[PDB]
Amino acid sequence: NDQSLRSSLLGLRQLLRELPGDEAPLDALAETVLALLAQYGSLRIAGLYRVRHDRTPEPQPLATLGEMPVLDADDLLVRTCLERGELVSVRSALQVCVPLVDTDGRILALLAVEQMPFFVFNERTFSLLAILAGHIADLLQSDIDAQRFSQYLKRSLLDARDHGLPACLYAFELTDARYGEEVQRLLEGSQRGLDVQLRLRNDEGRRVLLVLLPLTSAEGSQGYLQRLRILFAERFGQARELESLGVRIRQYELDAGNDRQALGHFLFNECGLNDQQVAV
Amino acid sequence: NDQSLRSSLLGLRQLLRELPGDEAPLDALAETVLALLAQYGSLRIAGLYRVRHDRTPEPQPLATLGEMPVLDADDLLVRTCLERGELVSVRALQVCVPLVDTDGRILALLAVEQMPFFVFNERTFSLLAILAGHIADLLQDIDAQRFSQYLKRSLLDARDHGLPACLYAFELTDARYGEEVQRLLEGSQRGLDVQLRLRNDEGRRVLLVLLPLTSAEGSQGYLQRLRILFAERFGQARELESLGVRIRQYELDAGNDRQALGHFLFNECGLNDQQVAV
Amino acid sequence: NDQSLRSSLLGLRQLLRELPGDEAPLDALAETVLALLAQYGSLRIAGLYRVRHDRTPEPQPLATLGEMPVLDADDLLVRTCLERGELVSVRALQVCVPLVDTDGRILALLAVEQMPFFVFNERTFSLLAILAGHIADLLQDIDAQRFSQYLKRSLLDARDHGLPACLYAFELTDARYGEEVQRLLEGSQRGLDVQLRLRNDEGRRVLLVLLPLTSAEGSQGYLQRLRILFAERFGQARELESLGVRIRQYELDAGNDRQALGHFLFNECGLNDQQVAV
Amino acid sequence: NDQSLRSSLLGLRQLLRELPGDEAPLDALAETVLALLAQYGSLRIAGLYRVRHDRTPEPQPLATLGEMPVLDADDLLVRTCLERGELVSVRSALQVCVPLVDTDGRILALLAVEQMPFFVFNERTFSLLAILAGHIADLLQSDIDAQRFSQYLKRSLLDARDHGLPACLYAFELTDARYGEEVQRLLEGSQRGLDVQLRLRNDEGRRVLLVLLPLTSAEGSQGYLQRLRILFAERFGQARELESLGVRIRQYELDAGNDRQALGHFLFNECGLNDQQVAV
Ligand SMILES: [Mg+2]
Ligand SMILES: [Mg+2]
Ligand SMILES: [Mg+2]
Ligand SMILES: [Mg+2]
Ligand SMILES: [Mg+2]
Ligand SMILES: [Mg+2]
Ligand SMILES: [Mg+2]
Ligand SMILES: [Mg+2]
Ligand SMILES: [Mg+2]
Ligand SMILES: [Mg+2]
Ligand SMILES: [Mg+2]
Ligand SMILES: [Mg+2]
Ligand SMILES: [Mg+2]
Ligand SMILES: [Mg+2]
Ligand SMILES: [Mg+2]
Ligand SMILES: [Mg+2]
Ligand SMILES: [Mg+2]
Ligand SMILES: [Mg+2]
Ligand SMILES: [Mg+2]
Ligand SMILES: [Mg+2]
Ligand SMILES: [Mg+2]
Ligand SMILES: [Mg+2]
Ligand SMILES: [Mg+2]
Ligand SMILES: [Mg+2]
Ligand SMILES: [Mg+2]
Ligand SMILES: [Mg+2]
Ligand SMILES: [Mg+2]
Ligand SMILES: [Mg+2]
Ligand SMILES: [Mg+2]
Ligand SMILES: [Mg+2]
Ligand SMILES: [Mg+2]
Ligand SMILES: [Mg+2]
Ligand SMILES: [Mg+2]
Ligand SMILES: [Mg+2]
Ligand SMILES: [Mg+2]
Ligand SMILES: [Mg+2]
Ligand SMILES: [Mg+2]
Ligand SMILES: [Mg+2]
Ligand SMILES: [Mg+2]
Ligand SMILES: [Mg+2]
Repeated sequence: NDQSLRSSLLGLRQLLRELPGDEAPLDALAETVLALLAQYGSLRIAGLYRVRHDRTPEPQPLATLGEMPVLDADDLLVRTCLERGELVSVRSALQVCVPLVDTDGRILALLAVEQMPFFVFNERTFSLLAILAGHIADLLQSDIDAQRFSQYLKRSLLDARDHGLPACLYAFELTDARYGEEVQRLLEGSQRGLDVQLRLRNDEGRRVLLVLLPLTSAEGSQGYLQRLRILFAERFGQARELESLGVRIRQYELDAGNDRQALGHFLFNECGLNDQQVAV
Repeated sequence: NDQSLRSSLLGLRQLLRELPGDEAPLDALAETVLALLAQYGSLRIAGLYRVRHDRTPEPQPLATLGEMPVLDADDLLVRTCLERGELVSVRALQVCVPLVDTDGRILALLAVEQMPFFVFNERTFSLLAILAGHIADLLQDIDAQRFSQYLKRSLLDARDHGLPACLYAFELTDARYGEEVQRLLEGSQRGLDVQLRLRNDEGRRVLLVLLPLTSAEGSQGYLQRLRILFAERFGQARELESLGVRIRQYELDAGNDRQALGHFLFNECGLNDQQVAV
Repeated sequence: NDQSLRSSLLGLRQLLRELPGDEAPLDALAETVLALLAQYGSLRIAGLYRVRHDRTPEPQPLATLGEMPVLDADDLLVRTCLERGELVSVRALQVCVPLVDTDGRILALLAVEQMPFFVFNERTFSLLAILAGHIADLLQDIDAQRFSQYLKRSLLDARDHGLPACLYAFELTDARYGEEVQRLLEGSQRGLDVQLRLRNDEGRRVLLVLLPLTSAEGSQGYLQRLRILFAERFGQARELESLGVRIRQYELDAGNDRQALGHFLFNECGLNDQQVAV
Repeated sequence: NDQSLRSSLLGLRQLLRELPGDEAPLDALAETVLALLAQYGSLRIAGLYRVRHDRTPEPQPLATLGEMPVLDADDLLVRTCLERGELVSVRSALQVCVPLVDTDGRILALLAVEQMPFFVFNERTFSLLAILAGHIADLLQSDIDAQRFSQYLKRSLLDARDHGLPACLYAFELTDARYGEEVQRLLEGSQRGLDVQLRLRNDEGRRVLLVLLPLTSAEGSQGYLQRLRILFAERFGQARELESLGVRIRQYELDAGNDRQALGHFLFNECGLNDQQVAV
């Protein structure tokens, strides 16, 4: 399936890591950020603007696309976007404004779109742009904590709503104290891409590894479980399966149909975790 | 300073490194590869097709976008494309973009049935072809051969598309530091950078470092990283020249005369054509 | 676990790296070289002499310890020493120790007029010769040749003196990680360790790493450093085998049969005798 | 001249840097430390012992040489050595005891010598052993501060007394504000081996670089100044000398004849520094 989004973010994540510490990342990566948003939105004319502490934009663009006019801070789209911290569209001398907002609610920057074609001017594309902008904002703010894990969860919740993209959450319960340490080792070993992991003990005292796969469909997670069973068979041979080593696999999909209510049930009732271990 | 292409390729390289080795890369990444091309061309209807060893396309698509009609392998645009190993446009389909590596093997075919008028131009065709060519390379003396293939790619990017690359040649003249300094230099490598260790005709260590999709100016980040790594090992006070490091730079751009690069590598750096192909 | 010899050589290597290139190394370090030998033999009266291209010693000493008498080049101990290229003792002088590199070129001569009875034995002669041989090397395909010279040294240390060395062969089987992992492995190199990048007969990256004056057991520090560097890049969770790294170990000791090392390099590692000499 | 001592310490310094952080350095390098002391003292029978917080030795040796007898904590040499923190000799069932003592006065370890030959049983060799033991103790305690610099100075003072080895102290005064920044850059560049450097401003407001060459004779420093003039001619050509760029070279030798009294005069009166900049 189409993993261009994860791929784009992994690539950008690598770029950020290669940055010389001299210069704010928003400034260094401005043109790249705008280009990525333009690629995802099929944008024709747009600008990328720093947003100040007072939630107003700096009108001198960090980067522009096409013949972008001077930014008008009185524009209704600009004002509604920055006041509410949400994507806004005419669906104003602009067509859509997308804020780059981190999970703490802080607006780092603003994408103002002057022109984008009718065939991408819709809630599906708007959602993609919003997801990409929020994930970029998260990356810009970055330099196994339960605290951090909870933030990644929050982002995936934001991703999942509306025309938004789902995420998958695995809970590997190590019910057999004999093969517990071993199996946990295999599991952490298998992190790849954007996987995020957290080690906990459930209410039975058993080791539980939570694995969040952001921006991952059911099809994408089925594949994840298969890479896993592959590795399992690499250390332990084909004879034995994960389930034979006392591993209980629980799965929850973050999608449009559910939200924080169902996420808590899964974690606190099905997984035997508590509100103090993971913050929903 | 727009690094989106480099960033897209870096993401792809990571997806590749971390897939199970049971599925051929083209097949596992098809939908992803088509999505990326579609973004670069604002494509609306298109298909991605495997090309066989004999420059014929398999009929059944690896991925499609929009209501893509059945591919007609006898299509004028298709045949001319696969015959030339090059992007062809109508200046039934609108554009064909082959995915061809630096050796000329066609891995796949992008068949475009519909894209908007406002992107139906050479600047856009250029981008599609560059992206296609770098994807093909990702999907495809061993070390010297690899380096020369990548060098060839950057020569294409530059002459065919006006996209820059930067080549550094580091000569290490002090045998007392050469080994260690060489390894430090190598540690400066960014994601898509490629490098080659050599001995020149004076017996000296030479490191060639190619920065694709990078201008002489935009390679200042690379150099800064390099000066940081050195300063960590030897202190911020010690100069690279005191360690016997000579630095030479060569920017790849459509501008150079066609003998310059050969002059730089063979005549200035004292290398030969069993070490690097130009 | 006594690393004093390695530490003495490391200090010498640094003195060398940081002298101005106007003075020949033997001459600038003479007093230092004699002091070190004198320590290893509890020498009381001795001289250090340059040996000419024709295996004759220059009469005037580079350095002396105690009331060293004029050197008689016709001295039985001197001639036999320089003729053999080996340490000779009286079992006018007591011991002659040549400084000879792995190619058999005699750089210098240690002439001992007096040392105590309690150190006049093979165990001591052994140490003097090992020290002398490693100093000579410091004072003296280019990379493959260098590596094979060092390999030869460690074979001498082991067979002539019962001093251990350890050889690791790392084969990188996953092309997706090979380049990066190779560089990480190379970063594990300690002061006097020597290493060589190769491609085996299956086309795979191979890193050979020699740890002189190091036992299989005492090479655990090296491995630990290696596992720390990997854990920094890939996390403490990721296994080297998951990155396609195969590790083989070969301990150099007087014990192996004389065909083992050749079997290990050529037959097990798939290398050839243009890549490594055994 | 004979730089075996500096060489030994540079080598040991490199060994310590190669150590995996897992294990106290005294424990990891014990055999090497004992071997180095044995090499410098021509020792025949000896042991290396940890010294505890209470200034008593742990009788189980970290390392031994020859047929070393059990350590007797009642031995007069052992007791006098540890009580005074100084080398002691019969010049007791032992012949000499050398404490490994850092500049803060802390005894890390003890070298007990059962047998060493008459031809090294003398104050010259005793001094060498003491210097080596103190320098090793300093290295064991290590993980441009004026505070650190002052410690290095103190060690060289300790080194210089009695049958001890001298050190040289350079003070490069940059009298010409035109070529000041440039020349200072060259000077810091030239640190090699055990050089220790400190940047200060003197009482005229001029940049002054202090350079301490530990365990360095006058002959050894003459060579240092020549490496320097060589580098100077590398950046600035042969035409101009250091002195033409406003560099005033002051020199003081730490030797047996002087001590802290003369060191202060040089620093505070000839160099125009003060007691607050460097602590003598
Ligand atoms: Mg993109
Ligand atoms: Mg107004
Ligand atoms: Mg409008
Ligand atoms: Mg619980
Ligand atoms: Mg659901
Ligand atoms: Mg770029
Ligand atoms: Mg990508
Ligand atoms: Mg396959
Ligand atoms: Mg096909
Ligand atoms: Mg499809
Ligand atoms: Mg190397
Ligand atoms: Mg590099
Ligand atoms: Mg790197
Ligand atoms: Mg570019
Ligand atoms: Mg770049
Ligand atoms: Mg950069
Ligand atoms: Mg760099
Ligand atoms: Mg720079
Ligand atoms: Mg060119
Ligand atoms: Mg070639
Ligand atoms: Mg050793
Ligand atoms: Mg030494
Ligand atoms: Mg010379
Ligand atoms: Mg001579
Ligand atoms: Mg002499
Ligand atoms: Mg490399
Ligand atoms: Mg290594
Ligand atoms: Mg290293
Ligand atoms: Mg050894
Ligand atoms: Mg060792
Ligand atoms: Mg070690
Ligand atoms: Mg290591
Ligand atoms: Mg280990
Ligand atoms: Mg052997
Ligand atoms: Mg060879
Ligand atoms: Mg020694
Ligand atoms: Mg008592
Ligand atoms: Mg006694
Ligand atoms: Mg002052
Ligand atoms: Mg004096």
